[PDB]
Amino acid sequence: GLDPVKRRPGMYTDTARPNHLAQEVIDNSVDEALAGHAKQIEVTLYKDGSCEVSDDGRGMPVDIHPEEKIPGVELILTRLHGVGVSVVNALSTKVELFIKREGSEHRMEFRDGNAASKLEVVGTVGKKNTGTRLRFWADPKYFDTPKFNVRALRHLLRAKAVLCPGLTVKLHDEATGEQDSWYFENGLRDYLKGEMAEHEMLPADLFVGSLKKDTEIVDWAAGWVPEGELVQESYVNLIPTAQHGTHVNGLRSGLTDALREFCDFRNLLPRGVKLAPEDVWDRVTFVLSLKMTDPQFSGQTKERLSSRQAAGFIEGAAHDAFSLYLNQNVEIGEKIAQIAIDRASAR
Ligand SMILES: CO[C@@H]1[C@@H](OC(N)=O)[C@@H](O)[C@H](Oc2ccc3c(O)c(NC(=O)c4ccc(O)c(CC=C(C)C)c4)c(=O)oc3c2C)OC1(C)C
Repeated sequence: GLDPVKRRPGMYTDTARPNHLAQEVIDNSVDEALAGHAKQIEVTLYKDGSCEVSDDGRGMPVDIHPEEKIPGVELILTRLHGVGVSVVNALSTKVELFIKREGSEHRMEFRDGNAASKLEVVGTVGKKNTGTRLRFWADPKYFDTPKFNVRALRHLLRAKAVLCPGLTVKLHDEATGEQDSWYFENGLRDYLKGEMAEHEMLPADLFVGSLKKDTEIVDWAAGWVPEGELVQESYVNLIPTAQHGTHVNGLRSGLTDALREFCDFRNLLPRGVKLAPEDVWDRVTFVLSLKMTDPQFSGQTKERLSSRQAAGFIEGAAHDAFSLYLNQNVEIGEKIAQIAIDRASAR
């Protein structure tokens, strides 16, 4: 039942505004992209206060539950991250979805969380034309305001394109008429490269790496920027960790050890000078994406990754990869080392 959600909405979403509800719907479309089924996601914010999310994924199954004898889509919508789309339906005066699947376009409507129609066959489409679109009308009585924080949504949607290479994410704000489109073929590297295009850095095209250990998967892009504002973003299962944490500590620790060993072999350290992790990390710009099973968060807001396992995993990945890179790019390596050494010497 959805009654519990209606009684205490604050326990299932952020009642400040409907942004979180939109996130839930967006996440479901992103899963299709992460699974390699969707390549396009469009979000529309309407003047009537509703929000729609459309994707070209497989589309929600349009079959009937043998026991419940009702559409599988109905069970999903009638029965913070990963709370489920049912929460969106429960806190909306109306929800309308269109599903393109198996050569047909289907429609279903809900009102105040209850089915307001049957699963209707409303169109015929090509076999390859599939996807889901869900539009919801948040019930203002549950939120301080029905208005969306568009800026926060822009940042979040861009992250999806960054974290899922090849995915095109669009946003359309009907109130203003403003449109946005994000796409990053390479993912992390293209995004970081574009965000730092105004400053000179080492490597010029960044230092990239990745490692998969059957459950743990890490991806990163980093560079040293002598002058300029640094971009520093980390994620765990697509969840942004504003306070970074154990995964970032691993990256930092691993790049530091590689650089220190490099300075040792090349004998670049001035008399009595030793590199401290802060010397190496001070001018670093990066984007880090970790994927692990059941991550644990710490901090007064759970915006920091606490999983100790993640530290050792990434440290080993960054250590081995950066050592390899430095040893095959000596000049670039010595310039990076010098940036860190200049800090150490300046102390
Ligand atoms: C809110 O629905 C979300 C989806 O939302 C979006 N935007 O696509 C998406 O996040 C994901 O969608 C899935 C998740 C799993 C399968 C999946 O396992 C499929 N393969 C099947 O063989 C299948 C075919 C019919 C059927 O009733 C079921 C069981 C239904 C499930 C597991 C939801 C599975 C399939 O064709 O489509 C799938 C789809 C579209 O999971 C949902 C349904 C909770």
